[PDB]
Amino acid sequence: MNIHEWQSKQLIQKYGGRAQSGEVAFSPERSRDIAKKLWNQFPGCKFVVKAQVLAGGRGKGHWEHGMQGGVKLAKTPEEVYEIANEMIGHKLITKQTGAKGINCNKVMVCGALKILKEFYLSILLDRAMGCPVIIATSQGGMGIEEVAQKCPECLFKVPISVKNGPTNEQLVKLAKDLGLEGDLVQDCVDNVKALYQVFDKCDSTMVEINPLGVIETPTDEKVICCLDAKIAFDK
Amino acid sequence: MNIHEWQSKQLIQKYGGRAQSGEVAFSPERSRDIAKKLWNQFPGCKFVVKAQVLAGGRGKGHWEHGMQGGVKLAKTPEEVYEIANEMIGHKLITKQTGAKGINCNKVMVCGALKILKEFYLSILLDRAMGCPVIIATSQGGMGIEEVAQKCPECLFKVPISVKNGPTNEQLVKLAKDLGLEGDLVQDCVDNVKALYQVFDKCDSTMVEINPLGVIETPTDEKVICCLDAKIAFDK
Ligand SMILES: Nc1ncnc2c1ncn2[C@@H]1O[C@H](COP(=O)(O)OP(=O)(O)O)[C@@H](O)[C@H]1O
Ligand SMILES: Nc1ncnc2c1ncn2[C@@H]1O[C@H](COP(=O)(O)OP(=O)(O)O)[C@@H](O)[C@H]1O
Ligand SMILES: [Cl-]
Ligand SMILES: [Mg+2]
Ligand SMILES: [Mg+2]
Ligand SMILES: [Mg+2]
Repeated sequence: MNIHEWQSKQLIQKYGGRAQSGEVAFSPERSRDIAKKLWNQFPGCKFVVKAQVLAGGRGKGHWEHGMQGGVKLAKTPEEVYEIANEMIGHKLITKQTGAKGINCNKVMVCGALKILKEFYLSILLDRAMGCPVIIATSQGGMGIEEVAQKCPECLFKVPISVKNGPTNEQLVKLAKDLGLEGDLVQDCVDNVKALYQVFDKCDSTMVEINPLGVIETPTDEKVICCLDAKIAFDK
Repeated sequence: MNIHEWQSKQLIQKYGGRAQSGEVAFSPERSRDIAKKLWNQFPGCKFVVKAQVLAGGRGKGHWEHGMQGGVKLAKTPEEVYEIANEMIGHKLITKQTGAKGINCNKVMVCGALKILKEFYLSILLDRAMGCPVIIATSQGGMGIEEVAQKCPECLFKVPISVKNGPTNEQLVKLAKDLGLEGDLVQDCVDNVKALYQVFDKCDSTMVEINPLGVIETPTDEKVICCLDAKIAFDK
């Protein structure tokens, strides 16, 4: 099974990772109120409304009633209301769902972020190798399998000691292989450590961050942040 | 009498003005919770903790026990806790208070903003003219009275028709006299209109925005925002 994005991000935050969990809403009225209250802190900010469904490919999916996209930018709380009203109580159709679509009864309302870089990072049990592995790449061709077949050099696989877990040396090297320098190296190290603790201590079969981002804070500091999150379990 | 900053800013927002009302906290532990929850929306952002006291000169004031400043930057929720712990339940000393200081039992927790320009703008009851007047300047010499005496030409005065309120022509010119262009012109017009409706509909004796700011949103859009606010009434 999988848990929803906002819950996965909350779990990551509990273990010390930086992730935009936003706030969940079960009505367009609530979504509007969330956005309106956020304008008390960052007046004029834009918003993103993300359908919370147990399926991927939301950004490029489309709703049964016509609207395009499960991840949509909004300029105002009223636009947040309108967008959320087309998601909540309706059926989203993506690549992963097929024509059958998937029901949505809730969204995440978050602030729109300035994104400088997007990475893919996942942690799973690699049966072939017999150990957990951290997989990551800086390519933006979406499909992780697509990049793997068109550019094997683009994918970094880090085998993890089943017993001791990741070592600082492994994570520092991965951070530099992804092109990070300066404070972002240790920032990425700390975030991947948190992600591995989620994977390990929560008995997950996969922790997948697509994308793991370099973002700018409202005062332009560059930090690592999970922009999407999917955590799977065996039940 | 006067009301607190956050109450004045909430009033401005009710009438359509853009103002950072933040969120008020009546205890240090609540101040921490507010900052921590804000990292769900703008992960990595810095914070500002503003003592809510009925006195000016907070920025340069100092607390009875040593801490400097009634408006303080903080990097983390725990720093917000530490700062709020020295403000809530303690005595702040500013120019306006004298050595007797003033008690503080609550703070505003705000997101740290990127501030590009700071203006002064006030709306007063002018008895010599028998009508309200808007006074504004782009100078940063703190003392409005100081700037007024050393550079009267730096101050722009706009008499207001009580029957019609500020006109688009008056406000467009004021916005350009303050150095604004592009979308900020209309932005400033709409905000000053709201400020006048506050002044008029709430029967205020003074609405003073020091500073009225040009800020950047988290995605770098330039918008007008009230960064401080003082609204006076007669008992
Ligand atoms: N807060 C945000 N601000 C701006 N863009 C965002 C934000 N969160 C996500 N995005 C963008 O939206 C895209 C799609 O969202 P995502 O969470 O990856 O869902 P999915 O994989 O189902 O399409 C991301 O690849 C990212 O580029
Ligand atoms: N959210 C914020 N981020 C950064 N600077 C801020 C923020 N809010 C206010 N400031 C700055 O703090 C200074 C002092 O705050 P202010 O509200 O004017 O208090 P006071 O005038 O009573 O000292 C202002 O000149 C303004 O530029
Ligand atoms: Cl963190
Ligand atoms: Mg994704
Ligand atoms: Mg001030
Ligand atoms: Mg910026």
